[PDB]
Amino acid sequence: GRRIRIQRKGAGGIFKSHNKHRKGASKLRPLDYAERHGYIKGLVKDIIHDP
Amino acid sequence: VNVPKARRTFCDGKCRKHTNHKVTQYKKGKESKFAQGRRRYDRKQSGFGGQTKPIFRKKAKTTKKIVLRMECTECKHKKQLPIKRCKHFELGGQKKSRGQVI
Amino acid sequence: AKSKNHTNHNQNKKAHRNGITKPKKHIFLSMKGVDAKFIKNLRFSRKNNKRQ
Amino acid sequence: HPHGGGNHQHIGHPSTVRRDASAGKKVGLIAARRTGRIRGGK
RNA sequence: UUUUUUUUUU
RNA sequence: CUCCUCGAAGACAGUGUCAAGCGGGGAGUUUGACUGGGGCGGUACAUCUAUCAAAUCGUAACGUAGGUGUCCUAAGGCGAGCUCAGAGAGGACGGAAACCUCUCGUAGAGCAAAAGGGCAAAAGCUUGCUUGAUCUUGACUUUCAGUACGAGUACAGACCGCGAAAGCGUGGCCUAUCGAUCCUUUUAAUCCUGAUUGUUUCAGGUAAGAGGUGUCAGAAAAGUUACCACAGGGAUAACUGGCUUGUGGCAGCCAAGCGUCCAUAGCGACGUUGCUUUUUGAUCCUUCGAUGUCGGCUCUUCCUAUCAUUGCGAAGCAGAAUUCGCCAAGCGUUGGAUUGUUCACCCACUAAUAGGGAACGUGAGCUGGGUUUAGACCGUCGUGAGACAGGUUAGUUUUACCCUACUG
RNA sequence: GACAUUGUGAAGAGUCAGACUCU
RNA sequence: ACUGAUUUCUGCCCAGUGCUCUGAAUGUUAAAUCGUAGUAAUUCGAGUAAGCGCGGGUAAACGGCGGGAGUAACUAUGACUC
RNA sequence: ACCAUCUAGUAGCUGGUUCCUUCCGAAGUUUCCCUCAGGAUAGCUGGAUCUCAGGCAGUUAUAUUCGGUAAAGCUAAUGAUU
RNA sequence: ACGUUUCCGACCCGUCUUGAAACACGGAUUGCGGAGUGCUUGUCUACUGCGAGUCAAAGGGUGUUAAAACCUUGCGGCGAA
RNA sequence: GCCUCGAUAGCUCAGUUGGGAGAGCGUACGACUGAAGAUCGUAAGGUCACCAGUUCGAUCCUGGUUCGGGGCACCA
Ligand SMILES: C[C@@H]1C[C@@H]([C@H](O)CC2CC(=O)NC(=O)C2)C(=O)[C@@H](C)C1
Repeated sequence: GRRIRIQRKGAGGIFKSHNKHRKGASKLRPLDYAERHGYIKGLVKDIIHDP
Repeated sequence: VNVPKARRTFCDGKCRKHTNHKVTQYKKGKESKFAQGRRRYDRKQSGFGGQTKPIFRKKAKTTKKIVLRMECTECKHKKQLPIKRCKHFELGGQKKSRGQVI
Repeated sequence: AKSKNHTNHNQNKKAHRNGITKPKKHIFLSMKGVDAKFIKNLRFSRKNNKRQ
Repeated sequence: HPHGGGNHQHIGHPSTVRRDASAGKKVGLIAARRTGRIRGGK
C-alpha cells in the first residue's frame, strides 16, 4: 500500500506550523545573578494575543 | 506384531553358519554436526536468501518399516532385518494361548 | 474439454503395414537360462572330448 | 489505512495496537490499557 | 434455618 | 583565592558488532490435476476382485457392486493324527438352545480381510518340533518402451528346520497390501583415501538396509479482485440458430364407470397410440481479431389447434342463453389500476375480448424501467481483502452519403 | 542479552587463595 | 481511533482474538560465560535476558447475545412449570 | 506518472514463412511427465544402402489343441418366481 | 494467344480445423523490402589425404603482386588398453 | 440436488471396546398434614428408530432403510 497521513506528517512539508504572525516564544528570563541572589523588577508593557 | 527376543539364524561374519542372535530394535543415530551434508547445509543456510532447501510437509505414511538388529552371540557380528509395516510392535511379548476363556 | 479418448482403431493396420515379424530360427540354439549344474557338466564334457 | 476497505464500513481488527507496532500500522488506541466508557474515577 | 394454600349459600 | 562557563544525569544511557523475540509496515513468490464449461461435490490420481467384454489375450466412460495403505512368532516351515456345515435318533437337573452317544453327511464349513478361483488321510481342526520371514548372484513372468520400482516364478551355491524317509521350506493357498536422485543414519572389512613423512581421532568412500515423497516415476506453497490486465480459445459456458423432447402444450384407440334408467349427448379411469416445438431441460455442431443481451412502443405479414361473424350437422336442442362437431384464417379480437416486468390479477365496455410465428420479428427504429462495470447503503457470510438469480439509489445507447430491398 | 567504549572509591554476600565475582 | 446536530437512551457477555498490568514465577528460552572428559579439534552438563507459558483488567477494543416439551371451568393462546 | 536503457525481455499461444518437375508417403495410438492447447517414448514414414540368392505369407489343406459368447438348461447346483 | 460468339464444366483465395464457398479470421489496388541464420559443441552420413598413426597450436624462418604462399615441432590434441 | 448431524423410559438428555441401559422431571405406593402442596422412605418404567453383517456376545462397530434438523445451491 501507500503511506498513511500519519507517516506523511513527519516530513514537515504542508504539515509545518503556521507561524507567520506569532509574537514569539513564551519564556522566562535566563537564570542569572539577579534572579539567583535577589530579585529584578520588570514592567508589564503589553498584553497581546498570540495567533 | 510380536517377535521373539532371541533367534537362531545364519551368521554372515566369521561363523558362516547358523548361530544364536540377540534381537533388538534398531534406532536411528543422532545426526552429527560435522557430516559433509550438514556442513554444506549450514554454510548454504547462513547469510541472506532465506530457506534454501525444501521442507517436506505432506506426510502420508502412518507406519515405519521396523528394523530388527540381531547380534550374534558368538562373534558380535550384527545383522539388520527389515520387517513389514506395523502399527504396534513388541519384542518378546506374551505368546498367544489357545482354548482359554475370555 | 475432455481429453482421455483411448482407442485401438488403426493399430492393427499399423502393425500389419510392415508385416508381422515372426521370431528368428536360432533362438532355440542358445543355452541362456538353462540349469547351472547342467551347463557346468556340459562345459566339462565339451572341454575333454578328444578331437581325434 | 489499515481500517480501509470492505463492503461494510468496519474496522475488522481490534483497534488496540501494541506500542512497538510499525510506523504504518500504529493507528487506533495505542498501547491501550483499557477501553470503553470510564465508570468511576480515573 | 425453613413454615405456601383452604370453592359458593346457610 | 580558586584554569568546573552555569546546571542535570553519569561510567548508566547513547554508540559499534553479534544473538534471540516481535515484525503484511514492506519485499518476493505460491495458491495441483481430472472434470459432459469452471466452481462446489467426488477421486474414477497408486491400486485388487466380479462384470461390462461381443467363447484366445486385449479393450473405454465422474460405467455397475465392492476392496487396499493393514494383520500375523504364527495366521511362516514341517511331521503326525483327525474331518467340516448340517440333519436324524437317543441320554438326571438340560428347556429351541450347555454336554455325552450313534448313524447320515461332495464340502452345502473353514482357510485374517473385499470378490473370485483352489483345497477332504487337506490348503481345514488338534498337536509336537522349529525359524527357509536367513546369506549370495544371475535368468525369467507380470506393467511394459519389452525401462524402473513393487510382486512373483523356476533353478544354482551356503548354512539350517521338520520328517523314519521320499520330500517340503527364500514368508502368509493364489490374485492388492506400496517408494527414486540428494541428504542423514546404521551394519559390514583386522578394507581404501585425506596427495610433506607417519600414529591416533575426525572426515570422506566401496556394499546392504532404514528415515518419504498417498498429486503414490517422487516441486517447498493461502486468498480476493465488481479497479483489473495480457496471449489465446467457439477444443469451453451465458443470448439466437441446429439435433433430441424427458418436461411443457395439443390430438387419437378399448371401454370400468359418471351422466335419474343409458359406456359413447357430453365425459371417460386402469392402459395405450401419436402430434408440436409459444415451456423448461440435455448436448456443445456454428459464432469469443464481438451476430448489441429483457420488456414495452411502433409496423407489416404469416399460421392455425376457431373466441366472434358467414354457411351447416348433433345435443341430456320446447326459448335470452349454452355445449359438441364440419367447411372455414376473409375480417375483428379493445380502454384502464398495480408491477421493469413476459406472465398475473382486478375494473369496464364489447360481436369477441382465441392462441401463436417471423434470429424467444423488430435498439445504425425509439426508450432504458430491469438486468449487466466503475460511486454508495442495509441484511447474512468472511479474521480480512471481499461474496451474495438478496433488497436499494445514481449511472455516455456512436456511424448510412455505399449495394440491394422498398417508397415515390 | 553479551562484548567494547568503561574510568575512580566504599559497604554486603559468595568464591577461592591477596585476588575475582556479583548486589 | 470510532461515532456523527439537538432530544431521549446507550442493556448482558472478558469464554475466543487483541491490547494492557504484575511479577515471586527452575515451566520453555539464543549468543556469551562457567564446569567436566580428552593430548586437541570436540563431547557432555550448568547457568541463561526479553519474549512465550501461567495469573488480573478492559467491549463508546474486534466482536457475540439458544433450543425442546407440558399447562387456565367452550375453543384458542400460554401468564405458569419441567 | 513520464523518458532512456537492461531489451530483439520470455511465450507450451495467434499470424506469416517466398521457384518448377519426379519418386515414396503418414498420424491423431502405447508408456512417463503439476501432464490434459505441451513434451519425451514406442508405433506409422523417407533416405542411404549393405549381405546374399527359398524361406516366408492379414490366404487355404492336414494334424493337434484353447475358449464358455450365441443357442440350450433351471422337471441339474445358486438366486428369484405362479 | 487476356478480341467476339456458341456447347459442356465452373462457389474466393491463405489459414486453424473432424469438417470452409461459409453468417469463421486476413485480404481495396500496385511497386519495392520481407522471414530456418551465424557461431560453439556433438553425432551420423558422403568425399579427399595419410594411415598405427594423423593433425599439428602458439611461435620461429622466410616471403614485397608481404594479412597470401613456402619451410619448420624430444614436447601438444585425438587414437594405439 | 449435494455435504454433514442426530434418533435411547411419558418428556428432556447421558452411556460404555462390545459384556451396565442410566440422570432429572413425570407415574404408582406408604408416611407427615384437618386436607392439598412442599418434605421423607420405597417401586416400576426405553422403538436403545428399523433391518443385514463382523467377530464368543453389538444400543454401541460396519452397511443399508425411515423421520427430523443444519449448511451450500455461485457465474452471466
Ligand atoms: C528420505 C526422506 C527424504 C529426505 C530429503 O528431504 C529428500 C531430499 C531430496 C532431494 O533431492 N533434495 C532435497 O532437498 C530433499 C529427508 O530428509 C526426509 C524427508 C526423509
